[PDB]
Amino acid sequence: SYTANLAAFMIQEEYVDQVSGLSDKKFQRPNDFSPPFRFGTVPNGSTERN
Amino acid sequence: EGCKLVTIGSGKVFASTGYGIAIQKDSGWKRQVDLAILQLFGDGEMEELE
Amino acid sequence: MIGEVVMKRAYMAVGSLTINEERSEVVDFSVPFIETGISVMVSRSNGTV
Amino acid sequence: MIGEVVMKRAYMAVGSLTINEERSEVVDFSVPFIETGISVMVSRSNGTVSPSAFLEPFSADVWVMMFVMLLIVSAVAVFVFEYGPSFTIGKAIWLLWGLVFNNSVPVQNPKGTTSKIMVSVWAFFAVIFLASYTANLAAFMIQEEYVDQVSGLSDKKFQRPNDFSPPFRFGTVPNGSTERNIRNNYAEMHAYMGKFNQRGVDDALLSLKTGKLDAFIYDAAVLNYMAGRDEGCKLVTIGSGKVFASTGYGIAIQKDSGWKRQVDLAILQLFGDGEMEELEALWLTGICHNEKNEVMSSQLDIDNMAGVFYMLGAAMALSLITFIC
Amino acid sequence: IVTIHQEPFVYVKPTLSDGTCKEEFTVNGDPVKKVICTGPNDTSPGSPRHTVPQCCYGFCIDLLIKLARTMNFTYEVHLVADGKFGTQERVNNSNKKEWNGMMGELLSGQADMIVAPLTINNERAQYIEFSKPFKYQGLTILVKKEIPRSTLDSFMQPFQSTLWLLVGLSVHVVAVMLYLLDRLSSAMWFSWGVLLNSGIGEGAPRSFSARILGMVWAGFAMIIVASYTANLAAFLVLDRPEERITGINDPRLRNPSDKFIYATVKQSSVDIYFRRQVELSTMYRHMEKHNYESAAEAIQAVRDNKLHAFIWDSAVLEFEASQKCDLVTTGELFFRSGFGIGMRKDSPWKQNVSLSILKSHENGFMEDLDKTWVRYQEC
Amino acid sequence: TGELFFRSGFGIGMRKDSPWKQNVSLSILKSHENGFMEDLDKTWVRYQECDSRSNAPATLTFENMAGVFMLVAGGIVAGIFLIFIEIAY
Ligand SMILES: O=C(O)[C@H]1CN(CCCP(=O)(O)O)CCN1
Ligand SMILES: O=C(O)[C@H]1CN(CCCP(=O)(O)O)CCN1
Ligand SMILES: *[C@@H]1O[C@H](CO)[C@@H](O)[C@H](O)[C@H]1NC(C)=O
Repeated sequence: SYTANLAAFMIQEEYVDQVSGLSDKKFQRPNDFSPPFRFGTVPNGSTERN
Repeated sequence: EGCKLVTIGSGKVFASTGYGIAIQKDSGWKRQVDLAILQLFGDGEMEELE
Repeated sequence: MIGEVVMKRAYMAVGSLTINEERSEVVDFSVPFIETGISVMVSRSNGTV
Repeated sequence: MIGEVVMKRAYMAVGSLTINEERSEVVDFSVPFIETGISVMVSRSNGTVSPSAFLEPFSADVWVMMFVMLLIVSAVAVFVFEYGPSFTIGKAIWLLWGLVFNNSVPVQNPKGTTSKIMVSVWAFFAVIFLASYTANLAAFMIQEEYVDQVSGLSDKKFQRPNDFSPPFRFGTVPNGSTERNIRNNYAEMHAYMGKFNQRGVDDALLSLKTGKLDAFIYDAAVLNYMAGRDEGCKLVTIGSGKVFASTGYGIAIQKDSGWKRQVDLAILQLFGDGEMEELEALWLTGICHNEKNEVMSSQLDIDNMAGVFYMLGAAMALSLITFIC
Repeated sequence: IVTIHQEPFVYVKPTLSDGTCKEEFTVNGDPVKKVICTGPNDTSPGSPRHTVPQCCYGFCIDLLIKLARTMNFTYEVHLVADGKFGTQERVNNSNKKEWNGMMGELLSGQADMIVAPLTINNERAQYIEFSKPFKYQGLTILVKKEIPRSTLDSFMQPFQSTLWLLVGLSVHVVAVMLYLLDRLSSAMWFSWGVLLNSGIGEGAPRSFSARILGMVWAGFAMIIVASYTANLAAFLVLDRPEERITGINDPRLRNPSDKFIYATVKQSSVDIYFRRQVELSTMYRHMEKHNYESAAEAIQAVRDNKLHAFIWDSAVLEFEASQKCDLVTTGELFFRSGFGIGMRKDSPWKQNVSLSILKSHENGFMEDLDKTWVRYQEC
Repeated sequence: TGELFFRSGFGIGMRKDSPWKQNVSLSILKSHENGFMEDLDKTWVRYQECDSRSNAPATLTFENMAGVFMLVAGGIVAGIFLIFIEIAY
């Protein structure tokens, strides 16, 4: 029974980080965690100005 | 290619806006045009187009 | 397209036109048929630990 | 409808009207917009595991190869040990065989340091082999359903049902076009079907579900419509490719009418555009039509484990024969 | 201003003895703006239709305060009488269809503006004027998640009783045959130890006619154990809970049956949308006999194993499902729309209100509001 | 693979104003009714030489698990030298 249940539990799927978006600590305080978050955009546009 | 990318949900969007149709500053056509667009949202044609 | 509409050379501009506080003092927009904004795109993670 | 059209009280008839050799000399039919005929509906099955499935994980090359490898390892271990009952060639084989099969039976350990390494390596190989066999057997246990379909009014199950397992007991509603066609085409089948007459179509499904009937012969369109809306998707038709006396539903028009060509052209245009598929998607398709066979793995019975018992009996007989000799 | 009761957007609470809202502060340590809105009790007026004031607050109240500050004008918030959003229906009197709820109140002149989660649709867009959407959302379905239980019977499930009896007979048969071929309890002990892998006994079948039988018995026991383990693993893997609706196009929703019950709020935008559809007549007919009079009541009914699915706005269902831990929103958003401010035609506020909404969206005021009153995902 | 789409049928083509359309159609209908078409189908297009069903899971072949044998062979080749050195010392 233990082996069968362990084999059943071995099936795994993918997950999404589920970031709030421009309002979580990942973007506001990148230095708290690994500072090099490496997130950017395209300059000279409405998004950069906003 | 490979479906390795993903985007956050529509709920977590900053500075939400939309795509519209530009019309003259003073014109009655707009008063009808808007209604027409709303009609497309009732019959469900927007979902099929998307 | 905004300039063409303003210059009286056209009556409507159909396309991927964004609505904003500015650009609304010269033309009148209709009800948006599609929503947009600022979004973040990221890759996927296996997450099998 | 045919009388109304012939009597001039109407110009066209729209509905589920069939086309046949008769009924055409008095009315002109257009191109059919839906197929039909004489089909057979039977209950679905599930299926079990094959008796030999216990040998599926490994190919024969594997078993014989492992046998020869075990023999070679035993011989090498005996030779190494050669350099009271210290060890024997016949005991090393027994020890290795016990080790391979989960190491349950008692064995006698060797009396040599060199042989201990070989024993450990063999034990590691045996554990890996057992794990692989168990994993493969677990994977093989995923069994899907199978549709035990028939050719349709052309196989021995319908022509000669008395020369096999209990008869299929195929039945159809009497006093109809299907019964007349069966009588005119196959007299023997019509005579044999007289013991399974069904009153109505609604009770035919209940009879098939309970087990009193095994096959219902009727119009293809009605059978497909009924099967689509089954409460459990336990009933499946035979298929559109195998239908007897195929025909179609048409529109009755007045003889020598000028609208026939236009009507046929419009129907063909509708077929070409793709409107027929859309219409059938919402008007004819049932709850479950585009569905595969559910796995629904079941337990094991005597039939499932027949191979292992047969092998055990054969081994016992071989042992008895060797003892007699 | 006429407002309705919506938990995510409009919180309504009783006032204190002195007639003032109790002081409250947010997590960041700032006061929560509150206003006094005069409306009836939570239940229907009926006999005790007294309109006891009950001050209200929320995201909509903050938006109204911001709008009032931006353009100089005073407000007087009050709740609706019938407690509905608004729809067009006939009356028992002569056939003169009229609006009801907030839409009817606005049309009749009892109110000058509407500040609440009012969807924008063509039906009510021909009589009043809507501003730019201050919140884009859609329509979603909320259900109750089922606990992941295991429907496993006793350990005897993989093997039927007949197989167990046959194995028991076989072990004894092999033991007796081995004992006879030797020329006993030793054979039985050896067979039991081999089968159960217990390591009991010292049976030594030296006879050449018994070693083959012992090896065959060991192989048979190993095969039986492996088959049992594989069958148990396969059964456990294929034991999963029934799939959810997963969208509105689920065949179960298409065909309505007494087994599954789903409804919505009476006289709302969802009802109009479902009635206007031509291909959803069956769903509308089924839901006509199960619709609820409020969103909170429907949420409670679905929570207490009474309603199977609740169709409502995504903005509200997501918030509700993020603080309950037992409700989940299933499917993809359909009938995308937005929330706007309704006003009477030819009013000197439409352009300014729309410009203020656009400015708030661009600057970031709206975002803040969503963070303060929404985005509480903890499940 | 898939489900049939664009359902149609095979027919006999003729030029317009040809005195064979009605008779040909009647003959086709009679053949359908009397089972001649069924006999033709069973005579020409009727074969089940190799059927198909849900394929069973793949089986482990020699090349799929040829590592354990190599490992045991290496173990034995090392053990021969080990025993030789042990006997020599
Ligand atoms: O503004 C518009 O009219 C168009 C242009 N947009 C491109 C925005 C590019 P960026 O984010 O500013 O760098 C796409 C649709 N709206
Ligand atoms: O052509 C028609 O009139 C209808 C009637 N059909 C019923 C046939 C009854 P049976 O096969 O003779 O027992 C169904 C559709 N066609
Ligand atoms: C067609 O059949 C009719 C009898 O139904 C016959 O008189 C006629 O000659 C046939 N036509 C031809 C071209 O043979």
